[PDB]
Amino acid sequence: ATFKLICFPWMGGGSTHFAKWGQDTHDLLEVHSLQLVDEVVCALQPVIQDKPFAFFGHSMGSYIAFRTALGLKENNQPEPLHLFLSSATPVHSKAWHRIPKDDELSEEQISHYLMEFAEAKEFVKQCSPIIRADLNIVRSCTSNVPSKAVLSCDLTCFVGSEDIAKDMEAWKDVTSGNAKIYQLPGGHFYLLDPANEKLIKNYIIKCLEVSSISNF
Ligand SMILES: [Cl-]
Repeated sequence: ATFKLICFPWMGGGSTHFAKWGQDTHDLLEVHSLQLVDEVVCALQPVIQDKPFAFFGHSMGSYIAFRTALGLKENNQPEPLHLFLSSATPVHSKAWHRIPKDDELSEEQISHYLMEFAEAKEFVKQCSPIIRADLNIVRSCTSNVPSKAVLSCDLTCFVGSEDIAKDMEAWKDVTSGNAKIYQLPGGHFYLLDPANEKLIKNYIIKCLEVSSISNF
């Protein structure tokens, strides 16, 4: 396989949906499965080798991929060849709102995150601890982020037309590279649509191939 895509899942999907392999031999896809960044950086070493790589993330995974990239540059490692972010409101924007502390959230407020279906009320109690921990990750990946472009890799934002994520156009500030945004038909999970998935996939492959052209 030429490239290696490192995918970061959303809250709920057990890293399954991003089991996108066989295309036919372009991407070796490896998925996350939930200073935590340090634990990821040295864990991507044995699989990155010296081959080129890219990051894709959805909602929660967008913040995680971003900080993982941001944390690779800090260790003087090479950044991802491309950073693909999906359905996430950037930390520095007019629409962003800070995630409250754990001890300031009620189970009811935790239950509203789980919806991102409302029928499930009793189940929320058993999913409560997973959710609160996931929010802890996101609360950290959105805390103390620089106000200066640290990254330099190219960046594409994907977002649904009926999405709850907003103002992704502002993600361009986190890097000095080229920033593109595509608005696709769907909600917060547009990317499940086999049409949108095909669009995203093909766009990822084209991106990495063009960025891999010799510097002549
Ligand atoms: Cl999420």
